[PDB]
Amino acid sequence: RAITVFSPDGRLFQVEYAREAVKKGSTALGMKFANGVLLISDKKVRSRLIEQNSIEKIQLIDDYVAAVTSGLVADARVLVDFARISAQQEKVTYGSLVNIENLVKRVADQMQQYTQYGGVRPYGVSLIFAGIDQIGPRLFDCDPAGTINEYKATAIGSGKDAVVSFLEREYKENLPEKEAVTLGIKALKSSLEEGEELKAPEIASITVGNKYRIYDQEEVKKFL
Amino acid sequence: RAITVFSPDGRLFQVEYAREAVKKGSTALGMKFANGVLLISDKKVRSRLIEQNSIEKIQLIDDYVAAVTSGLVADARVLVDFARISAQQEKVTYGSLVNIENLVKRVADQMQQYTQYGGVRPYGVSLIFAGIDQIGPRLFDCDPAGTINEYKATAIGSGKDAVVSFLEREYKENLPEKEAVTLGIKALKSSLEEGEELKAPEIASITVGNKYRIYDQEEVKKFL
Amino acid sequence: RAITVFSPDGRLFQVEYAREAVKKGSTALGMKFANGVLLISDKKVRSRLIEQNSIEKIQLIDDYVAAVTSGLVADARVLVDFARISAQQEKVTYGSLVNIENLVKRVADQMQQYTQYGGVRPYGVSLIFAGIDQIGPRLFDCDPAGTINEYKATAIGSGKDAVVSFLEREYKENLPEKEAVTLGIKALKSSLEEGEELKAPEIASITVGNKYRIYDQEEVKKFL
Amino acid sequence: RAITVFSPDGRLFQVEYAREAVKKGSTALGMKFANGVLLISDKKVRSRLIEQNSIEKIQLIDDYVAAVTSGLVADARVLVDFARISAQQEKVTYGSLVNIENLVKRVADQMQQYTQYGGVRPYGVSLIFAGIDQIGPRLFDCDPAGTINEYKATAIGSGKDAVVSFLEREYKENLPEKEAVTLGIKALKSSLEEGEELKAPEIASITVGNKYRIYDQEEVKKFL
Amino acid sequence: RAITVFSPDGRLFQVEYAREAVKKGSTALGMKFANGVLLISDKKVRSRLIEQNSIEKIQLIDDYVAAVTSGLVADARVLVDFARISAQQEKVTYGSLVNIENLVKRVADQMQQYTQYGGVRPYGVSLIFAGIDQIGPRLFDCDPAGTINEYKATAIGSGKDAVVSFLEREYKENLPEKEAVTLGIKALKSSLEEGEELKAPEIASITVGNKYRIYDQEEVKKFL
Amino acid sequence: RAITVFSPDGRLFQVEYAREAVKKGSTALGMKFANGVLLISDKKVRSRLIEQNSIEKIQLIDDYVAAVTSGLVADARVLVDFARISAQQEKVTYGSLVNIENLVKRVADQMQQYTQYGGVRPYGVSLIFAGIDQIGPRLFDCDPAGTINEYKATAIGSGKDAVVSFLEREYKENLPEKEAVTLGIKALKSSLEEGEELKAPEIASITVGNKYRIYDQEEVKKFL
Amino acid sequence: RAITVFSPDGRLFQVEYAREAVKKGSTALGMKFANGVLLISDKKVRSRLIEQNSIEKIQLIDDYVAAVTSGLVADARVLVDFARISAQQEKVTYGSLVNIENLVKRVADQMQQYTQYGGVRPYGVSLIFAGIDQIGPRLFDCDPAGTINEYKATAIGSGKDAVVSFLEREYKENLPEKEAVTLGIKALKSSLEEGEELKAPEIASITVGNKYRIYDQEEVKKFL
Amino acid sequence: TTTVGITLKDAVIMATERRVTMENFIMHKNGKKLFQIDTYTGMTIAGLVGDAQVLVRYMKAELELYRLQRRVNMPIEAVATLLSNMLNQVKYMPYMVQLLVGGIDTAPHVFSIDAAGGSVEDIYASTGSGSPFVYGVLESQYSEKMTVDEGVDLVIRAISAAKQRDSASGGMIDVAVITRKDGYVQLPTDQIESRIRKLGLIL
Amino acid sequence: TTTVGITLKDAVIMATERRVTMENFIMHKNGKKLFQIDTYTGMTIAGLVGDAQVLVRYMKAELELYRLQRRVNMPIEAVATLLSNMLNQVKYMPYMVQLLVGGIDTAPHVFSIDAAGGSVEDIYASTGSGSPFVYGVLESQYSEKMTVDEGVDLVIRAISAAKQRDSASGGMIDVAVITRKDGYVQLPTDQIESRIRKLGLIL
Repeated sequence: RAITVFSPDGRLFQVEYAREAVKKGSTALGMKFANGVLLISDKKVRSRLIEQNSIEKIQLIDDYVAAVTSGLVADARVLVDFARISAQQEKVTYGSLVNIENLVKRVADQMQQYTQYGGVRPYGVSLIFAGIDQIGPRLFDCDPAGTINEYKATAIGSGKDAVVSFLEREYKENLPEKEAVTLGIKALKSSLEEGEELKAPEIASITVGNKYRIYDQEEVKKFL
Repeated sequence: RAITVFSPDGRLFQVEYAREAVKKGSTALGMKFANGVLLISDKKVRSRLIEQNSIEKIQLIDDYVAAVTSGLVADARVLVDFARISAQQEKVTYGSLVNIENLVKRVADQMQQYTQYGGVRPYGVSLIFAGIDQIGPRLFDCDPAGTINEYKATAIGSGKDAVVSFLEREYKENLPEKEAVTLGIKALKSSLEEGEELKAPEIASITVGNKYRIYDQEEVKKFL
Repeated sequence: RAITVFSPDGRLFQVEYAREAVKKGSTALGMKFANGVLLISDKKVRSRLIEQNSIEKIQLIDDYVAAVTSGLVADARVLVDFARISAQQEKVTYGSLVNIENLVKRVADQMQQYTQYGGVRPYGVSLIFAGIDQIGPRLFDCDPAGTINEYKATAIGSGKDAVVSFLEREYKENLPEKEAVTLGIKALKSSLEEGEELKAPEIASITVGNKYRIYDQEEVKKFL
Repeated sequence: RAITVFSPDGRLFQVEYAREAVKKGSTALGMKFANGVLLISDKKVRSRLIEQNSIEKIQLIDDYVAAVTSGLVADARVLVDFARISAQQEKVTYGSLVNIENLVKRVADQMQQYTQYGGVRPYGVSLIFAGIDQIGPRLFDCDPAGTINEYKATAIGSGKDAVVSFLEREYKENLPEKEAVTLGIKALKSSLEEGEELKAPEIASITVGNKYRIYDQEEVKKFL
Repeated sequence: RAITVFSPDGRLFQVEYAREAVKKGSTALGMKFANGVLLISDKKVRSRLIEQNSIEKIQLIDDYVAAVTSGLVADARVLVDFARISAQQEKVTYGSLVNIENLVKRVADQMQQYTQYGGVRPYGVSLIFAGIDQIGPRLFDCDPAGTINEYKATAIGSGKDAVVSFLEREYKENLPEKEAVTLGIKALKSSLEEGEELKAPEIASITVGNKYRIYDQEEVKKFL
Repeated sequence: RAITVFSPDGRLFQVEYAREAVKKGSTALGMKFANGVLLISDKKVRSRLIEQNSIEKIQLIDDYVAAVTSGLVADARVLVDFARISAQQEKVTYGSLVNIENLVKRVADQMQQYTQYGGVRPYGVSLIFAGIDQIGPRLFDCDPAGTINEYKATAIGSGKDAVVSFLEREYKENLPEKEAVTLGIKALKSSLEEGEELKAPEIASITVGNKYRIYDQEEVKKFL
Repeated sequence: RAITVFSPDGRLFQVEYAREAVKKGSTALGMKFANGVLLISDKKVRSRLIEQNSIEKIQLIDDYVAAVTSGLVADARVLVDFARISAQQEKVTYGSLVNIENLVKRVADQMQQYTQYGGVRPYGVSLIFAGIDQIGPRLFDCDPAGTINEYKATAIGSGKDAVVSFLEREYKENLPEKEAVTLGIKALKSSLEEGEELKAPEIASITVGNKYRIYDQEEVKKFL
Repeated sequence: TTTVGITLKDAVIMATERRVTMENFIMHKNGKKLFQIDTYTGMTIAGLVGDAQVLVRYMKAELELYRLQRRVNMPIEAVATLLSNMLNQVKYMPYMVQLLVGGIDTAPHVFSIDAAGGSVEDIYASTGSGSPFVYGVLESQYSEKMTVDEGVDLVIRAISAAKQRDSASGGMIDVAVITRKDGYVQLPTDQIESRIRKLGLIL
Repeated sequence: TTTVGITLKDAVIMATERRVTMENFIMHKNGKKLFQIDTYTGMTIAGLVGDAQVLVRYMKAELELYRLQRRVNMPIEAVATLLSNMLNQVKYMPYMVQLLVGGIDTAPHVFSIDAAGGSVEDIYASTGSGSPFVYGVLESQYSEKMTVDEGVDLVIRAISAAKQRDSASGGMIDVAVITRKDGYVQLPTDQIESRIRKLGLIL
C-alpha cells in the first residue's frame, strides 16, 4: 500500500517482493566446462495429463545461445521473446551477434526500467543466459532488479543457495563435458533432493565450434 | 484497497482474486483421443425462457480450432473475438495458421499485459483451445495470469479438481472417439454431479484430416 | 473507496453497485410470439405538467429494431445513440444489418470496456433489444457487465423477478399477437401491480415481413 | 475523500453533491402558453453598485431559443457558450436548427461525460431551454446528471418545489400570454416570497412565427 | 487531503481556500464617474531598499484598458499577461477590441477551467478590469472561481468589505473626476486606515475619448 | 502527505517548505551603487581537497548580466542554464536583450508553473539577477514562489534578515564602488559573522558602459 | 507512503533514502597527481565462481575519460551508458569533447530531473568522473541529488568519510604517479580495512598527453 | 506602386502613392500603403495586399505588446530584425511582399526588408514598382544637409516622377514625417497637394 | 559580392567589399558582410542575405553560450564543424549561402563552408561573385612569408581587382585582422582608403 520508491534504509521493497516470487521458482543451473557450457533444469512434473516435453524450461534464443528462467512463468515467457527479437535485431543490423553479453544487457535494461518508471509492476523473474559468442563460452544471470553478472558456474530458482554451495566447493575448472554434466546433476540432486527423487532433469549443452545440443530422454536418463 | 503489485510473499493478489472468479465458472473439459481431440462443456440451463442453443459455450475460432471458456462471461467473449481476428491475421500474412500453439500464445500475452501495466483490471477468465494443426491434434489451457500449458486431457471451471482427478486416474491414451466421449462425459458427470442430473452437455470434436463437428442434440443425448 | 478490481471472492463490486441502480429502474419486458416480437414498458407518470408521450421508453434503433432500457436514464440515452450510429455503420459498409445479434454485441463490448479500463465509471444501465433480422424475430438483454443473452421472453428493471416468474410459468410458445400482448400486460400487471393501478403502459411490436408498429393510446387502453 | 463511482446503493454521490449546489441557486421558471413559451427568472439584487441589467439571467442562444440557468455561475456560463456554438454548428451544416430538442441533448451529453470519465468534477448547474422550433414551442430542463425532460411548465433553482407545486395546481393549458405571464409571476412570487418583496423579475417570451422578446423594465413592472 | 470536488453541502472547498489568499491581498478599488472610470490601489511599502514605482499594482492591458489585482502575486502576474496577449488576439483578428466585457470573460473562463479539471491548483487571485470600450466606460471584477460582475464602483483585496460599504453609502453617481478621485481616496482611507497613515496610493484614470492617464507622485500627493 | 494546494488559511505549504530549503542556503547580497551594481557571495569552504574557485557562486548569464543563487544547488544550476538560453533567445530574435527585467520574468514564470501544475515538485531555490540594461543598472531577486522584486540593495540565503537590516540602516544611495563593496562586505560580515571568520568572499561588479568584472583573489582579500 | 516533495524542514526525503543506498555501495576514490589523475576502486570478491575481471568497477566513457560508480548497480550501469552516448553526441556535433565538466553536467541534470518530475523513483547512485580534457586533468563527483563538484582528490561509496579524512590530512599536491597511487591505496586500505585484507583493488590512470591506462593484475599487486 | 523612406539630420520621412491595381485594370484609386506602427515608427507596404495587411497587423500588435511588457519602445533595428526572422522562417512559402520600416529611437533609421528576411539599412531607399525612377532623382538631388521641409518636397518630386513613368503607380501621394520632437505625424492632404501645385507638379 | 580570408604566420586577415544588389539593380551600396563572431574569430557572409543574416545570429549566440558554459572559447575547427552539421542537416531545403570562417585558437585557421555543409580548411580562400579574380592575384602574389601589413595590402589589392571585373561587387572595401595579441580588430575606414590611395587603386 505504497510503491516503487526508496525505503528509509535505501531499498526498493517492490523489487524485493519480486525476488521472493523467483525463489519459489523451480531450480536450474549451468556452468562452463571444457570448451563449452551447459544448462540443466529440474523438470518437476505432476499429472500424467501434462504434455511432457512441451513444458520446456531451457529455451533457445538462437542456435548458439539459450537461457533458462525462474519466477512468474508469464513474465518469464514475455521476457524471453523480447530477448529473441532483440537478438534478431543485432543480427540484422550488424550482420552478427558478436557479443552475447550485450544481448543480456538489453533485456536487463528492459527490466531495470520498470524498477523506476512509476505506474507498472516489475518483472517477477530471474534467468540465466548461456552460449558461446565471439569471445567464447559465456554464462550470465539476471534478477528482477536488472542486475547482471558473469559466472564460471551458477544456479537460480528454489534451491539456489544449496546447489550453489555444492559447486562453490566441488566445482572443477576445466571439467570435460561428461564429467561436468555429472557434477552438475549431482549438485542439482543434493540441493532440491530433500525430496529424494530427482525425477527427469532437462539438460542441454553447446561447445565452441558448433550449435546447441538438447539431451534426449535416454541420454539424460543415463546420467540420472 | 492497494493493487497489482507483489505481496511480501511474492504474489499478485489481484491475479489470485481473478482466479476465484473462474472457479465459480461452469465446468468443461477436453482430451486428445484416437486421431483428434474433443471438447465438452456442461450446459446447465435455468429458465424455459432462455433461447437454448444460443448459449453456446464451445466457440469456434476457425473451422479447425475451437475453444471453451470459464469465468466472467463478458471477459471471455471479448478475449474470444481477439483470438478470432488474431487467428485471421496469421492466416492473411503467412497464408496458413501452421502452429496453433502460437495462436494461444498471442492471446496469453494479451492477458499477461494486464498483469503488470498498472491502471487496468486483469481478465477474469480461463479457457482451453483445442484443434488440429500442422503438428497434429493439440490441447491447451490458459488462466488469467497468462500461464499456458499443453495437455493430453484436462478440465476447467467449477469442477476442475474433481473431473481432472477422474481422468488423472481413468484416462486412456488412444481411446477411439466413441469411447473417449464416453469416458469424458462420465468424468464430467462424477465431478459436477453432486447434484445428480447431468442435464444437457455441449460436445464437439474434430479429427485429423477434417473440420470440426458439433454434436447434435440427439447424438449427445445418446451418450447421456 | 477502492475501485474496479477483483474482490477476494472474485467479484467486481463496482459492477454490482451498478446493477443496483438498474433494479431501481422502471419495469419493462418483451417476448417472441407468433411471427414477431413485442416490447412493453410500464410508463409510470407523475405530474400533469410532464409532456406525456415525450417520455418514450421504447426507442427505435432503426425501422426493424427497437430497444427498451432501465437504469440511470442519462447512461441509457447515450448508450442508445451509440447503438443507433453503430447500426448505421453496419448498414453503410455491408449494405444491410443482417444479424441483429451483432448490433447488441458491439454495444455490449462498449460496456465491457468500462468494466476494466481503470479511470472511468461503468454504465449504470441494462436494456433489451428486440426486432426481426435475417435470422428472424430476435430478443436480447444486456446488463452493466456487458453480459448478453437471447430469450424467448424476458423482463428487466424493477419488477424483473416477479414478471419473469409469471412468464416462466404461463408463457405460451407461439401465442398470436393479440393474446401475446395480453399475457404480457397481465404479467406486467401482477408484478409491479402491488400498487394496483397499471397506469398507461407503452407497447410496440413488429412482425416478420414488415416494420415496427407503436401502439396508439386507445389501442393499448383496449388491452388495459 | 473517494469519487465518481457507485455507492453500495447505486448512487453517484458526486452528482448528488452537485445537485445541492443548484438548489442554492436563484429561482426561475417557464411555461408554454397560447402559441409560444415564456421564461421568467427572479433577479434578486444586492448593492446599488452592481450594474443592474448586466446581470442577465435569461440568455439567448439564438434569436429563437433562450435558456436560463441555476447553480455554480461559472459552470453555467461556460455551459451556455457551449450550447451557443453547438447551435451554430447545426446551423452551418444542415442550414437550419430544425429540432431544438437536439440542441439540449448535445449539451446534456457534454455534462453526462463528466459523470463517468474519472478525473474531472461534474458541472454544478441545471438549466432550462425554451424556444420555438420546427416542431413548435418547446420547453426542456437539464440537471448536472445530464438528465433531460420536456415540460408544459416547470421551474428550477431555489424555490423549485414550491413554485412547481403552485403550477402543478393552477397551471392553465392554453393561457394567453398576458394571463400566462401573470400566473407565472404569481407562482414565482408565492414560492420565493417567504421574504415578501418580489423585487424586479427578469422576463422574456417568444411566440410562434417570430423572434424572442425581452420585457422592458416598465413592462415587467406592470405585472409586478 | 482530498481535492477540487463538491462537499456534502455543495461547495468547492479548494476555491474557498483560494478566496482566503485574496483577502490577505492589498486593498484597491475603482469606480465609474463623470465620463470615464478610475482605479486606485493602496501602495503599502516597506524597506527603503525597494525600487519604489517598480512595484506597480495598476497594470495596463492596452492603452484603453487597465486592471488591478489582489492575491498570490505570481498568479496575478501570469493571469495579467494572459489577458494582455488575449487582448492582442482580438485586435488582430477583428481589427478592434470592441467589447471589453469579452476580454474579461476569456480570462475568467481560463480560471474557471482550473475549477474542475482535476490535477491542478486554482488561481489564487481576484482582479478588476477598468477601461472604456465601444460601449463606454466599463468596470468589472473577477474572483478565483471565475465569477465576473460589472459594477458602478467596487473594491477588492484586504479592506473590501470596509471600503465597499463606504461607497455603498456615499457613492455619488456622476461625480466629476476630481471629486470622484477624492471620494475614492477617502473611501480607501477609512477602510484600511485602521493604521492611520494612507501612505502613497497608486491612482490612474481614463476618460471617454482618450487613453489612460497614470497620476504622477505629486498629483496623487495633492489629494492625499 | 497531501500536496500543492491551498490550506484552509490560503497558503501553499509546499512552496513554504521550499522556502525553508533556501534559508539553509549560503548567504549573498548585492546593491546598486555609483554607476553600476555589484554582487557578493560568502564562499564558505571546507576541505583542502575541493578545487577552490570551481565552486563559483556568482554565475554569468551573459557579459552584462550575472546572478547568484541560494537553495538546492541542483535546482539552482538547472534554473541558471534556463535563464542563459532564455537570454540567448531574446538576443537572437530581437537582436538585443533590451530589458533585463524581462529575463527574470521568464525564469520566474517557469518557477510559477510548478506552483500549480499538479504532479511536480517546485524549484527549491531563490536567486538574484544583477546587471546593467537599456534602462541602466538593475537589481532583482526571485523566490521559489515565482515572486520577483527590484531592489536598491538586498540579500538572500542564510543570513538574509541580518545583512538586510544592516543595509536597511547603513545603506548609502550613490556610494562609489570602492566604498560600496566595503559597506557590502562589512554588511555580509556582521550577518553571517557569528562565526567570526569571513573566510574568502566571492565578489564581482559591473558599471554602466562596460562588461562585468570578477574580482581576483588578491583584490577581494584587499577589502577583506 | 508519501513522495518526492518537501518536508516541513525543507528536505527531499526520497533523495535522502536514495543517498543511503549509495553508502552501502563499495568504496572507491581518485585524485589528481603529477600531470594526470588516477582512479582506484576496492574490488571485493566473493565466490570462486565469479568471472573475476568481468566485474569491472572503473568503466571507460571514452579513451580519455573514465568514471567509477557506487550505489544500486543497475542504476549505475544505465546512467553510465547515458554518459557514454552523451559523450559521443558532443563529439559528433562539435568535433571534440572540449570540456569534460560539461559531460558530467548533462548526466547530472538527467538525475536532477527525477528529483522533481513526480511519478518516478530517483537514481540510487553516486559516481565520479575522471580524465584529462582541454582544460587538463579533471576530477568530479556526483550524487543522486544531481549535485556535482570538482575535487583535487575524493572518494565515494562505503568508506567515504574514512578515506576522505586520510586524504584530507595526508594528501600531497603534486605527488608523482607512483607515490600518488601508493598514498591512494594506503588511504583506501585504512578506511575499509577494518576487515584487514585489502583484497585485489582495481586501479587505472591517465596522464596529460595520452590515453587511459588500466593497471594489470601484477602491477596493482606490486603496490598491494 | 511606389514608396520611399529617406533619412536626414534628426528626422525620417516616408511617403507613398496609393493606386492599387490588378494588372492593367486599376481597380482601387485610394489604397493605403503608409502605416504608423508605433509612437516613433512607420512602415510602408508594397507587393501583394493580402500578405502585407496581415503582416502590418501582426507587427502593429507585436509592438504594442512589447512596449507594455518592457516599458520602453522597441528599437528600430529590433523591429527590423524581428520582421527579418518572421519572413525568412517561411522563405519557402513567403509573404510575397517588400517592406520598408522607418523610425527613430536614439537616431533616425530606415531598413529595407525582402520576402526572404534580408534586412539592410540605408540612408534612404525606395520600394515598389516605380522604385528605379525615384532612385534616379534621389541619387540626383538628395543631400544629408537638407531640412525636413526640403525633404518633404524632394520626396513628393520623387514620387510624382515615378507616377509619370510607371502605370502601376498613381493617385494622391501621401507623406508622413517622424521626428523625436513631435513623433510620427502624417501631413495634411491639402498641405501636400499644395506643395504639389507650388512645385508645378501634377495629380 | 566578394570576400576573402587569408592565413599568415601569427594572424588571419579577413576582408570584403560591400555592395548588395538585385541582379543589375544595385540597391544597397553599404551592406555588411564581415562579422566578428567571437573574441578571436570572424565570419564572412556571401549569398542570399536573409539566410546569411539569420545564420550569423545563430552562430553568434551559440558561440557566446558555449563560451559561458565551457569557460573557454570554441576552437575554430569546432565552430566550422557545428556550422557544417547545421547546414548539411537541411541540405534539401538549404540556406543558400557560402560562408568563410576564420579565426585563431592554438594557431590561425580559415574554413570554406558550402550550403551542403561541406567544410574545408585552406591557407587562404575567397568567396563570392568575384572569387576567381581574387583567386588570381592571390595565386600570383600571396606568400606565407608576408607580414600582417603586407597582408592587409594584398587583400585590398585582390578585392580591388575583383571590383574591376565584377559588376556584382563594389563599394568601400573593409578589413579586419585578428591576432592573439590584440584579438579581432577591424581596421578604421580612413586607414583603409588611405592604403588604397597609396597603392594607386580606386574607389
